[PDB]
Amino acid sequence: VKLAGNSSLCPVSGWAIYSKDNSVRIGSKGDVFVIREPFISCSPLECRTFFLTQGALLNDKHSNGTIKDRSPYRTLMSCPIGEVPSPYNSRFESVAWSASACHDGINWLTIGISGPDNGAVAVLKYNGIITDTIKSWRNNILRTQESECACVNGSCFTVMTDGPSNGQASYKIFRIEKGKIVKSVEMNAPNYHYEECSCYPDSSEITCVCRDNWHGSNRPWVSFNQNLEYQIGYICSGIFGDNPRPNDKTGSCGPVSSNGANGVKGFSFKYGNGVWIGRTKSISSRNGFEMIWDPNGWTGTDNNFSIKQDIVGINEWSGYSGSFVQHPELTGLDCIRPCFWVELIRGRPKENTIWTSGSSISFCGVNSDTVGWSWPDGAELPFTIDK
Amino acid sequence: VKLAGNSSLCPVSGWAIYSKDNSVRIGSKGDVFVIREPFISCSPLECRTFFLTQGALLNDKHSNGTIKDRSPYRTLMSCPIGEVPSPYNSRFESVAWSASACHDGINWLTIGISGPDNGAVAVLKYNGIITDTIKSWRNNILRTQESECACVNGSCFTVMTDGPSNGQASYKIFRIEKGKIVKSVEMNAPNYHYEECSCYPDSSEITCVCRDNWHGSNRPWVSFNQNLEYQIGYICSGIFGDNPRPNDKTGSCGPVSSNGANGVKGFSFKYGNGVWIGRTKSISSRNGFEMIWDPNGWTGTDNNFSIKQDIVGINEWSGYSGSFVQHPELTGLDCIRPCFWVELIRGRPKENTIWTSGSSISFCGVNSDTVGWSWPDGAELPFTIDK
Amino acid sequence: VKLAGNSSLCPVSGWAIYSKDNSVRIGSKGDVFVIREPFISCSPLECRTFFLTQGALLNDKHSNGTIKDRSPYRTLMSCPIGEVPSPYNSRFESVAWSASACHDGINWLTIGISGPDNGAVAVLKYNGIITDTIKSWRNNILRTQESECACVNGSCFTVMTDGPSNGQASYKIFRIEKGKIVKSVEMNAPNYHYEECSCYPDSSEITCVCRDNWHGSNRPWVSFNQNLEYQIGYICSGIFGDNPRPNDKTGSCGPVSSNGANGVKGFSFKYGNGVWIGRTKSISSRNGFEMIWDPNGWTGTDNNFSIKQDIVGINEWSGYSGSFVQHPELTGLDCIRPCFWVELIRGRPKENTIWTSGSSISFCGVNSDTVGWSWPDGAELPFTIDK
Amino acid sequence: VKLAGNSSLCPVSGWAIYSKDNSVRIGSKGDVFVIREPFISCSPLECRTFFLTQGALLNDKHSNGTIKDRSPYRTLMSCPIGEVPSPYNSRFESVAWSASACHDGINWLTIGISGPDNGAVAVLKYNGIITDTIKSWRNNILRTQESECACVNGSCFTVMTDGPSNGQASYKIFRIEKGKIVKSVEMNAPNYHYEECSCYPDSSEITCVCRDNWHGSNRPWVSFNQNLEYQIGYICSGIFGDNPRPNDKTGSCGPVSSNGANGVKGFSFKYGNGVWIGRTKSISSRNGFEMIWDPNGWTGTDNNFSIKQDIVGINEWSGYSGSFVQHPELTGLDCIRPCFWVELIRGRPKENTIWTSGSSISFCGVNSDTVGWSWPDGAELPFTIDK
Ligand SMILES: *[C@@H]1O[C@H](CO)[C@@H](O[C@@H]2O[C@H](CO)[C@@H](O)[C@H](O)[C@H]2NC(C)=O)[C@H](O)[C@H]1NC(C)=O
Ligand SMILES: CCC(CC)O[C@@H]1C=C(C(=O)O)C[C@H](N)[C@H]1NC(C)=O
Ligand SMILES: CCC(CC)O[C@@H]1C=C(C(=O)O)C[C@H](N)[C@H]1NC(C)=O
Ligand SMILES: CCC(CC)O[C@@H]1C=C(C(=O)O)C[C@H](N)[C@H]1NC(C)=O
Ligand SMILES: CCC(CC)O[C@@H]1C=C(C(=O)O)C[C@H](N)[C@H]1NC(C)=O
Ligand SMILES: *[C@@H]1O[C@H](CO)[C@@H](O)[C@H](O)[C@H]1NC(C)=O
Ligand SMILES: *[C@@H]1O[C@H](CO)[C@@H](O)[C@H](O)[C@H]1NC(C)=O
Ligand SMILES: *[C@@H]1O[C@H](CO)[C@@H](O)[C@H](O)[C@H]1NC(C)=O
Ligand SMILES: *[C@@H]1O[C@H](CO)[C@@H](O)[C@H](O)[C@H]1NC(C)=O
Ligand SMILES: *[C@@H]1O[C@H](CO)[C@@H](O)[C@H](O)[C@H]1NC(C)=O
Ligand SMILES: *[C@@H]1O[C@H](CO)[C@@H](O)[C@H](O)[C@H]1NC(C)=O
Ligand SMILES: *[C@@H]1O[C@H](CO)[C@@H](O)[C@H](O)[C@H]1NC(C)=O
Ligand SMILES: *[C@@H]1O[C@H](CO)[C@@H](O)[C@H](O)[C@H]1NC(C)=O
Ligand SMILES: *[C@@H]1O[C@H](CO)[C@@H](O)[C@H](O)[C@H]1NC(C)=O
Ligand SMILES: *[C@@H]1O[C@H](CO)[C@@H](O)[C@H](O)[C@H]1NC(C)=O
Ligand SMILES: *[C@@H]1O[C@H](CO)[C@@H](O)[C@H](O)[C@H]1NC(C)=O
Ligand SMILES: [Ca+2]
Ligand SMILES: [Ca+2]
Ligand SMILES: [Ca+2]
Ligand SMILES: [Ca+2]
Ligand SMILES: [Ca+2]
Ligand SMILES: [Ca+2]
Ligand SMILES: [Ca+2]
Ligand SMILES: [Ca+2]
Repeated sequence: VKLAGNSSLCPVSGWAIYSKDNSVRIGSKGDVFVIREPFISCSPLECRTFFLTQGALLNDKHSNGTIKDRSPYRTLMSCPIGEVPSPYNSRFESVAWSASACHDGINWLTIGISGPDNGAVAVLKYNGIITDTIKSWRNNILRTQESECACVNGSCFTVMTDGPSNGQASYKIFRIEKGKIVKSVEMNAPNYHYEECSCYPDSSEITCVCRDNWHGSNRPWVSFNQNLEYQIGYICSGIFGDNPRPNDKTGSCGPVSSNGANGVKGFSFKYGNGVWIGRTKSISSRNGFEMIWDPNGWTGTDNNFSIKQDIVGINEWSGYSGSFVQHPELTGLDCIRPCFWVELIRGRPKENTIWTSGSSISFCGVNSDTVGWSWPDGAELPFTIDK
Repeated sequence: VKLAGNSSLCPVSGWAIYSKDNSVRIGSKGDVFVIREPFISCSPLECRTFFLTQGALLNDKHSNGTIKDRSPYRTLMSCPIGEVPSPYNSRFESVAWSASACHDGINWLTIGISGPDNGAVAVLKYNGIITDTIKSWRNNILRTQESECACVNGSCFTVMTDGPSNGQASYKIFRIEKGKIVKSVEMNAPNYHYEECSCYPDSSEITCVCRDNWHGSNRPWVSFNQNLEYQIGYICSGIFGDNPRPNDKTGSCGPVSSNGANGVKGFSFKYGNGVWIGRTKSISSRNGFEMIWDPNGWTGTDNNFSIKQDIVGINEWSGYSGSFVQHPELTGLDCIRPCFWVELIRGRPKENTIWTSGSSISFCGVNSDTVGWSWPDGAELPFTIDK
Repeated sequence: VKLAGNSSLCPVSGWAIYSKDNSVRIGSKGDVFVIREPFISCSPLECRTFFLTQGALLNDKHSNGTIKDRSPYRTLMSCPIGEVPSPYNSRFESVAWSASACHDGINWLTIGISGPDNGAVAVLKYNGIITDTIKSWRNNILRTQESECACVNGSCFTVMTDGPSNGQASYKIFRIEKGKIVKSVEMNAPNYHYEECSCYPDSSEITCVCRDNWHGSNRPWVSFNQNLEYQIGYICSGIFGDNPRPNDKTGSCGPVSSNGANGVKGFSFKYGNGVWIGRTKSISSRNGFEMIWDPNGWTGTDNNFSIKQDIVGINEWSGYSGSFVQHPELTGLDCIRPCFWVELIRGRPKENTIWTSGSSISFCGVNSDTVGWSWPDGAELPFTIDK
Repeated sequence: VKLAGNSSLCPVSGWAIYSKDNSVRIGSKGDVFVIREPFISCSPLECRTFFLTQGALLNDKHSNGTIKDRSPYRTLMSCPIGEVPSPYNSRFESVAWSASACHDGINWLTIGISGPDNGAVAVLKYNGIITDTIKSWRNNILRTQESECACVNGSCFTVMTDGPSNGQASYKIFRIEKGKIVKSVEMNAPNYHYEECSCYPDSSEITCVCRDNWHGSNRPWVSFNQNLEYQIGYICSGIFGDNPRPNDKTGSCGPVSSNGANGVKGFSFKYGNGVWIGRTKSISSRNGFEMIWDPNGWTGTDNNFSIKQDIVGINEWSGYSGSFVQHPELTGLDCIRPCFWVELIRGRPKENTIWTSGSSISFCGVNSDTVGWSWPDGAELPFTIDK
């Protein structure tokens, strides 16, 4: 049965550890893909980790040069949550160096972008069969979420970008039904920049929190209904969510320029005027992770907050993070439950290896007791192949 | 359908070998997790082996230092009984350095504790979805069975301990329904010590046989009904069950102080005034294993027994042991069948390696002919990684 | 339910990338079969890659000498599309050094040829059970498609060749029902040569495009109805499809003798007088791959064409290619969708290794936007075993 | 639904190759169990290979000394037919150094013998649950078929031996229902010797062809009905079936003394007065394999035969062989189809290695065209671990 997606997001006071794969530790000997850009998505029956492989295994010579983002060898694959991504346990999804995926309650939708930078093509699959494609409309790296799309009542929604990563680009919202693009809208967003959106359903509407790689240290957001009527803004909290970013201070409802260039994929959950912000602990590099509840941070610009929970230590590597939800159809609850994942990036450019790869952790929102700690990647670098 | 749990334990005259995984032997070459604290639990359709990984594989450098009990890398995972615990065949359950699991007849309950020693949190999952959490109440290594919880009529039961491992601690019993704690009781047990309980259902009541790490070389027990009304005692038999222990003498109905400090997880099955006792063969180390039937050993203090069956030879490594049961809903019998498993610990601290890991064997009680033998681990240490 | 096979081929404007397995890159470390002659075939539920193993893994000494085509160690196996062919994820099909397979909508049919060159036997299995055999009738390497057979209304069809690969041979067409040969016909085709046919259903009739290894650098074809009444010809286009071949010039409706000796397995899709041709980029070796639409190339001899889409760059290795289809029963479309795969051959005879193996890519035809690129094998040769 | 087992054995004129696993070649790199005593058995849905592992993988140090027959590390496991026996694709069955298994149409029965030579215990499991045990009655290596048991009308039948392998021993036939022994009879067979029976159903009765290890170079047989009323004899053919054996000459309907000591597990299929005999090609060692049709060989003593089909070349290693059948419930045929497997033994005692392991091939009987060839193991010895 189709996910209804019409209930509200469950309010939560804390985050309980849900999974840890130890991928890089295990890949030191085991046959584990070199990956990056992992994300989690759930069906009414199961949660899966999706990821972009480099078409190579850890500790093998073909992991050489895997700091490179886009190549014909990259593929979107998936495995059950918490298991290491191996050629022996992973399902093939598509050929992709940028991707998204989500389940509408009936079948998996996957979106995999491959091809040259000047003419990339997103291939849409529904239940593993090609159902549609869309080609680059600005000829400058067509790219998408690197996290799950959001589903409401049999329609799935995603955001794609085409154009400069360091200046004004073009941003489109899509509605997809059974793998067919049935509507798209280009956002009219002058002076905004959207990359790598983390999108979730909440009361039949979609909220996306994204990355301004151009000139924003706070995160831009876009919200829309099923007809793709939309609103845009930036998270106002002085608790800045991007990385890099400046010191916390008075915020802005527009892009905060200071340290605004570059960024990292991230997420936040809106609750009225309040916001749960996940972010790195460092203002300069992808180190640490923490969750912060700011009760008026969606719309208010002060840097006060009410709850902070430690997730990864400042002296440990982190990386991308993203939202995922668990629908009532899966959980039996009366609301849509918020969860998130964190990518723990190891290797280049911060460490002296020939490769770059990630492992992952994830957490789900609860209203019972939780504890801050650090659950880092834990691998000992360099590896044999690096010697 | 819910497991009734209302029939009695099958009377058994001996133990038939059920499984052996040869994990450490296989892990010399194959990709096998470093694990400890394995245990078995059954649904109405299958038996699974659960275990706490160290987030590392045997014969890899990340196995270095795995004598260490608690870290953020440890995860509870499971695989089909008798198969090696591998990243290619194991299902992820929970992030955990202490755990329990059982099946109510409908879905799996797992309990996984992680976090800092001074503020750990147990995460409960029902069918893999987080359903409850509970925080440490003594701030000193919140910890649980390391074997299966027990289920009666749709409720599951477990025991957790928090506080000193070398003096009076705090012991709680829980009733859990669909992964939610619906009642807990703190045991009023001054001068008793309970760790790592092996609990089983019998005529709608739960009996747990546990480990006194403080000052008892005989095993403490707690029995309770579905309302958590409980009774406590120590096994009276002069056939002492813990390790270390003194040589068999006249026993006691309270804790036997002689060699009472420290211990090993173990189990026993009560039959009226009699008891089936599983224990190491050595009185000083985790070597050997044997099953002993003492017809008056639950309540009586002499050291006379009438059946002894060899399981692991005295010159071979053993370790933890625990009960599991097979319910009528699985077996088609008219009673609950008692079974047990033994963990065979290899590596530190007794052997010259950088790592510690275990393999397992298991047996089921029958009333047909059986035989004693020795079914040891059989790996040849040290391994390549140790040289 | 049986595949009807009565609708027409979907007209297509381009080819969207569907799968890429990265087998050779991954097999540098992981346990991946040495294979050649892969192909894809679909059921109403799933698509699988079939392949002929060499009974050996990459980077192991038993890969030595695997340039050799026929041995008793070769087996037909299959795995899900896009996954690497590993002993841990592959289903065994048959013992075979030449093969075909297809699904009639109810069960898989496989055809596996093994035995001596002077008396080989094809073993037919339906749902994994042996249902028929046919022995060599010319005693000179009985051999078959190395791609999927074609099914219409509960009957499946294939072509086999027996006799010289450098001169006139004998060619038979078979109708197979539930794994039993129910009719066969020997083609009367003087001066034709048919090897390794790629056959697809289209409006209840079968069209095969094959390899002339004797004296044609264009491809021979045969089409037939369910009663095995047949027509024969060569693709007339001056855009020659075989490898090796001459530079494009005026074509022939018979075999083009210029550079006509030898060849490579290939395919083409007929649309009226037009043809989609897949071919290598190099005229002299198995390098590069491209798809070309020639609006009058089935029957016209000019070398003019409308569309070209790049698949593999001319400086990268390619190899065999073949057609596969996805029926309406799988896709929900009102027509039969054409797709194709390409084998990317690495090792001998072109590279300094002891072994020969391939990886694969595949594409499906669509009417939405697509893009040419190069999706090559990507392995770095030689491997450890070659030193 | 229960297998009826009431139709006759299909008459067959030749043997078509069914499977080949290449286990030893693949295990040179991949994670493949050291095994011996493989056998095949089918359910109404699938065919599986069963085997006795040595609790160790190929090319690892724990494969040392695996010439040894009985140890506590040996386990019965199974995998789909034609797949390599790996810890990643194998199902655990039982702890066993002698075994049998068969499917009654409803569930798998496995029988696994372990324990000391003077008191071994067979453990019976039905659907993986222990259902019965039987202990040694002569205290001298209780042992069984090492091939599939035979099922008729919901009852399964096997033969076990206890006592000397070089003189008169004790042989029992068992009827088993839902894993419970419901009847047994001790065979009154002075001067007969029965080891390692290959038994098959045929028209509601069971026929077993076994190994005389005491003083016969032809094979003993026993036939019985569902009530365990039985008859005994030896295959009369002068085409001697055992290994070692003398050169063919006039046979005996009793044990042929010449070269009678020792032997190898094998099989034969009775058709009236005639017999299909599978045997090694060498009269002195386990080399080569061939199928021979002797139209009066069940009952007549001449060495005349009418068909011979080569299976393994005389210069190649062979080993155990055994029957298995495919019932009408699986095949859709109106008779019971005879098939057989051959174990190809590599390593000790004939080759310079520290280990012994086998691969397997299998064939099914057909009435269509077939061919002889050699399908040998193909591994290159010694392995890395041997050097
Ligand atoms: C296991 O861990 C120990 C550290 O706890 C490693 O020993 C160290 O090796 C480094 C060289 O990288 C030396 O500089 C240190 O002095 C060593 N420490 C100690 C306490 O000896 C050891 O190499 C590890 N073994 C592995 C990874 O195989
Ligand atoms: C091309 C712009 C884009 C978003 C800013 O770059 C991303 C930077 C990422 C990063 O900052 O780590 C890595 C991503 N793999 C990459 N995406 C693509 C499609 O290459
Ligand atoms: C902390 C007390 C506890 C019980 C005595 O210690 C156990 C001793 C065990 C042991 O005796 O081998 C190892 C266990 N993994 C450990 N449990 C935890 C949670 O670390
Ligand atoms: C025997 C003739 C045949 C077709 C021309 O050769 C093929 C050449 C092939 C090739 O050109 O690469 C390799 C094939 N495996 C081989 N087929 C067999 C059965 O050996
Ligand atoms: C103990 C007698 C028996 C049959 C003659 O020996 C067999 C000889 C076999 C052989 O000849 O290769 C190997 C078997 N694994 C062994 N069976 C057992 C249970 O050890
Ligand atoms: C959500 O949708 C379902 C299906 O229509 C409906 O029954 C339910 O009332 C809705 N819940 C809301 C609106 O919160
Ligand atoms: C990685 O690539 C660099 C540059 O091509 C090369 O010099 C180096 O040898 C490579 N390292 C490995 C381990 O392949
Ligand atoms: C959801 O979709 C269904 C089916 O298309 C449609 O009929 C209905 O209007 C929608 N329901 C809600 C709650 O919007
Ligand atoms: C156990 O409970 C079941 C379900 O109520 C019942 O059918 C059965 O008779 C009970 N057995 C007892 C009370 O011993
Ligand atoms: C078992 O559970 C059912 C449902 O809650 C209840 O009605 C019944 O009384 C229970 N039996 C007991 C408590 O023994
Ligand atoms: C294909 O066959 C089906 C089933 O007979 C039929 O319903 C359909 O009309 C056919 N399609 C054609 C002839 O195009
Ligand atoms: C491959 O085979 C050749 C010829 O027999 C042999 O000389 C060579 O050593 C082999 N190479 C390997 C790595 O086995
Ligand atoms: C398809 O097959 C069925 C069963 O033989 C037959 O009745 C029907 O006429 C066939 N349709 C055709 C030939 O298109
Ligand atoms: C075999 O037994 C079945 C009943 O179990 C009967 O219907 C059939 O006629 C018998 N004959 C065969 C198929 O051998
Ligand atoms: C196997 O054991 C033999 C005899 O003890 C010994 O000579 C040899 O070194 C061992 N080999 C390995 C690799 O364990
Ligand atoms: C199988 O056994 C019993 C009678 O002995 C009964 O279920 C059935 O009639 C039998 N079927 C036969 C004789 O094939
Ligand atoms: Ca930014
Ligand atoms: Ca605030
Ligand atoms: Ca103690
Ligand atoms: Ca006593
Ligand atoms: Ca040619
Ligand atoms: Ca043209
Ligand atoms: Ca003999
Ligand atoms: Ca004769």
